[PDB]
Amino acid sequence: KPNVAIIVAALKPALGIGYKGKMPWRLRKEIRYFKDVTTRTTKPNTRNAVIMGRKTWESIPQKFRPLPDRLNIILSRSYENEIIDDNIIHASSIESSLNLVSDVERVFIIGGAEIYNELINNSLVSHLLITEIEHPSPESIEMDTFLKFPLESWTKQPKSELQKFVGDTVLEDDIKEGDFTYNYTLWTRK
Ligand SMILES: NC(=O)C1=CN([C@@H]2O[C@H](COP(=O)(O)OP(=O)(O)OC[C@H]3O[C@@H](n4cnc5c(N)ncnc54)[C@H](OP(=O)(O)O)[C@@H]3O)[C@@H](O)[C@H]2O)C=CC1
Ligand SMILES: COc1cc(-c2ccc(C)cc2)cc([C@@H](C)C#Cc2c(C)nc(N)nc2N)c1
Repeated sequence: KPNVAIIVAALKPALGIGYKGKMPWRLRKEIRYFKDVTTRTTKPNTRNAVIMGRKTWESIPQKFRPLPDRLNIILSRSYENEIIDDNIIHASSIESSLNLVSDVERVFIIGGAEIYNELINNSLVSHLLITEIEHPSPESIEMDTFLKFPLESWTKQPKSELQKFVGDTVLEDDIKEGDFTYNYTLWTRK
């Protein structure tokens, strides 16, 4: 079984990720980081998979779906475990989707809230790619959906380990867009 990882961007310290079905920020560089990391592979003729909840899939703009160069896995409790096309798979669970995929190097859980909060405690998930976002006044930002992540049982890895994981991908420190400041982090289980 290939390595599964959670990729998310959240605002400290309450780890908020959204407000009424949409993200409370537009971080141009973070968006680019998300695309490169979930797309790049190390071995030839392989591709990564992106697993998401049905609601997240529907929120993605028509021309951006499915996410290009990646296998899109959409999760719903009403779906049968079946391959829709070359890039789209419907599944009722992550373990069921892993049995249908082929030539998949890395798997990335990309949201949303219900998906994160109920897969963070799944043994299949071994890595957390959290983009920690800081703001002068976090409470000033409208938020209603948060992450229920027990980071207590996780360990913040050194930047060098994240660099190894992302390869030649540029990792900048304290990226400042507007009033937001963020960093890319890698987490592993205790
Ligand atoms: N900052 C970030 O990195 C990101 C933030 N977000 C935020 O997340 C929010 C949306 O989250 P949310 O509304 O929870 O949407 P989700 O993507 O989590 O959709 C939830 C749906 O997924 C399906 N599902 C949930 N759990 C399971 C399971 N265990 N097995 C199979 N299917 C399951 C269900 O589909 P069904 O009802 O059909 O059975 C459910 O309705 C937005 O506000 C957005 O801003 C999202 C992505 C990234
Ligand atoms: C609301 O419509 C959306 C659009 C995109 C999207 C579409 C195209 C491109 C090039 C980049 C992102 C992604 C999303 C969701 C799936 C996400 C995300 C996510 C992020 C942006 N960063 C990090 N770090 N983790 C994530 N899961 C929703």
